[PDB]
Amino acid sequence: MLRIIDTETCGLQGGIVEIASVDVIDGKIVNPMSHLVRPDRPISPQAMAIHRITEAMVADKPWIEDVIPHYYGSEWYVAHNASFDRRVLPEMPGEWICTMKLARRLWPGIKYSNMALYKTRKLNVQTPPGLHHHRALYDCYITAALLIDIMNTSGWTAEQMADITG
Amino acid sequence: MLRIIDTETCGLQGGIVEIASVDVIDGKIVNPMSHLVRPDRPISPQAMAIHRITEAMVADKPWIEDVIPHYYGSEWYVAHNASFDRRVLPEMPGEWICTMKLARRLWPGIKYSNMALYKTRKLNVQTPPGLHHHRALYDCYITAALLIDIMNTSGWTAEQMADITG
DNA sequence: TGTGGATCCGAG
DNA sequence: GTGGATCCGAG
Ligand code: NA
Ligand code: NA
Ligand code: NA
Ligand code: NA
Repeated sequence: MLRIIDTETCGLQGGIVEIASVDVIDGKIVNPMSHLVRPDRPISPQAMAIHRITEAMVADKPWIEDVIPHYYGSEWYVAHNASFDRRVLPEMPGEWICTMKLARRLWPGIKYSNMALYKTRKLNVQTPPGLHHHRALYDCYITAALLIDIMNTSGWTAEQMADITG
Repeated sequence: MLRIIDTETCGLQGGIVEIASVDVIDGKIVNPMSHLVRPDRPISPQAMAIHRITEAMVADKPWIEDVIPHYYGSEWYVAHNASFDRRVLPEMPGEWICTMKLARRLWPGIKYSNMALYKTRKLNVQTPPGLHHHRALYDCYITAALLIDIMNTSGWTAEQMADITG
């Protein structure tokens, strides 16, 4: 089982306003999870412009400390540009896999953003009703759909994608 | 006064075989100096392919230590990619202006070799009789013409230029 | 055959 | 506030 993690934040420096994962078993996506989170800092305007999550939405939510345990249960954590989420999240009990690094080894000379790959690779996932891009669970599905494409194409195991990831 | 310095070396790591310089005063090029130099090391064939200066040509020439002192006594020093000449030469007694950096700043999206600039700017200068690109005294005239044009176009001051260079 | 330096990229 | 990849100048 590979668990894709995505996160929304107050800015590039961190503070968590949302977290989500989907799990990947037998090349299928299952077991969606997502939580709005009460951050440790103001939500930057430039951040708010992106994910559209307001102070009002998170003010009654638990802290990242409180919420993270729900995401335990996985040897492997997959994140697009995993280095970000790795930094801004608290220490996870798995090992990491970055779908950005992998897509660059897999398909050199292309464009390497979550949404760029998804279009380029002409992919189609059953997306969650009612969330736009750069939300939380949405991008997980995009990233997962992209993880599947990547495994199918290369046949890479978990532990191979971990090592490549570095 | 601005002194344009150029150098032909044994390679990218150093080892002078030619120094040369010209001075810019009121947009005119004056006081040419040039010396074939005996390098502290073999002229790699890679470098020699460029400047076409043979071992024979420099066998009975002075060391760079007997010859640099002719080039001291200026407040400013101009070289194209100053950070090369600066590195391969003895500590020079002034302030440095790099025309490569000024060009990148003045004209973005362009190519930035001493000869690319010259052609792009369609500059015309009187180059010493029977020398050649990578001939030393030859590129000093080219770079002086570049400096001159940069100065016409930006109205930058010697001090402004150094600051830019960094 | 190396340096370095800029200069874009990814993540929000 | 930044770390990872490239590309480009000088001989
Ligand atoms: Na993300
Ligand atoms: Na996102
Ligand atoms: Na030079
Ligand atoms: Na030269």
